[PDB]
Amino acid sequence: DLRLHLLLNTSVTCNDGSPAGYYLKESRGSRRWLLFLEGGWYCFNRENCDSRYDTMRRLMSSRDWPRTRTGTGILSSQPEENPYWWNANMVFIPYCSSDVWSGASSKSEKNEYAFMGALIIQEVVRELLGRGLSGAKVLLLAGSSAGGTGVLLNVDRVAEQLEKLGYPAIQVRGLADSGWFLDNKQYRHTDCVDTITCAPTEAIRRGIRYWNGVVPERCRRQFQEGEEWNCFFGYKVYPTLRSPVFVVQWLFDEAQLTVDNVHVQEGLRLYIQNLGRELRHTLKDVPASFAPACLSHEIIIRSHWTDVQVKGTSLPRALHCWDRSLHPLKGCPVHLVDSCPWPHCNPSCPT
Ligand SMILES: *[C@@H]1O[C@H](CO)[C@@H](O)[C@H](O)[C@H]1NC(C)=O
Ligand SMILES: CCNC(=O)Nc1cc(C)on1
Repeated sequence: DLRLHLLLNTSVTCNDGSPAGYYLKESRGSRRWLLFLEGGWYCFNRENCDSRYDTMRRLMSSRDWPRTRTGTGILSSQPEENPYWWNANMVFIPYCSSDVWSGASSKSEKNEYAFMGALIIQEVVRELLGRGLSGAKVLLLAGSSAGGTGVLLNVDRVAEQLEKLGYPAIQVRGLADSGWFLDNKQYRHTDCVDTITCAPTEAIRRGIRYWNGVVPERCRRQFQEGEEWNCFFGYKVYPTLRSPVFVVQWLFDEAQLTVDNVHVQEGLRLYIQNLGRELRHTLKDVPASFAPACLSHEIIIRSHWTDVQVKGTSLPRALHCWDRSLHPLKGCPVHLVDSCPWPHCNPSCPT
C-alpha cells in the first residue's frame, strides 16, 4: 500500500479549499522515484464545476480520501505485475484541481473554487526532498489521460525547480499516457453553447482564463497571449520540451473518439482510418513512443498492462530499453508504432 500525506503547506489546496496531498511508498534500497498524476477530465465554468462537485467530489476535495491506496500496474511493487520499476519509490498524486494540472489560482472572495494543479505538483516535489528525494538519481513524472497531458505541461517546470533548489544531479523525465490529443476535424459538429457541444479547443481556451492556467515557457513564447490553448495538444507542445519524454497513446483512443462525436458505413470507416493515420503521423519524430492499434483508453496503472505488444515488444520492455538508451540497441527498441489501419488489427489489444 501507499500511505496518504496531506500537504504541510495548507495554502496549496484542492478545488474546495481542503489540503491537497500525495500517497507514498518508500523503497530505501532505491534511488529511482516515480511520481504519477491521476486523470479524470476537467471543468471550465461555475455551472459544470458545480455539477462535478456533486457527483465527482473526490476529484475536487480531500475530505473523503482514504488513508491508503494499493499500487497497481507501473505503481506495483511486485515484479510479477511490474517488470519495469518494481523496486522504485512510488508516489500517487490525486487529481483534485479539475484544471488538467495547469492552474495557479486560490479560492477567494472572487473565486468560488481554487485551481492549483501546477502548484500542487511543485509542492509535492518540495516536501518529498526531505523524505529521500534529495538523494534521487532519476525522477520519472508519469500520468494518465488528463494526467498524461499534465506531464507534458509540467515536466520541464519540475526540472527547472530542482535546478534552482540546488539538485542538478537528479535526472527528470516524463511518461505521458493517453494524453496526446488531436484538434482534428470532428465527425459531427456543434457550436460551443454548453459543456456537451463545446469543442476541446474552445473549452480549454475558456478553462485557461477560469483557472489562471499556465503552460511551458517556450511553448507560450511561440503561440503568445490568447493562444496558449495550443500548448495543451501534445504534438504542438512536445517539440518545445527539453526533458526526455516517452509517449504512450492508443491510435484509436476512446476519449479522442468521444470528443470527435463518434460512438460501420463508408463515411465513418474513412473517418476512423484517417484518425489512425494522423496519430501515426504526429508520432513519426517522437523517438520514444508506444502506440498500438486499439480502441481503448489509459494503460499504465492497469494490473494487466504487461499484456499488449507492438511488433512483439511489451510496454514494460520498451520502457526498460528507454532507460538503457539514456545511459540504438540490438533487439531492445524504443519507437513502437503500429501501421495496421483498424481497431484491434493488433491481436494483443485489451479485451
Ligand atoms: C505555500 O505555498 C504557496 C504557493 O506555492 C507559497 O506561495 C508559499 O510561500 C508556501 N509557504 C511556505 C511556508 O512554503
Ligand atoms: C470526455 C472525454 N474526456 C476528455 O476529453 N478528457 C480529457 C481531456 C484532456 C485534455 O484531459 N482529460
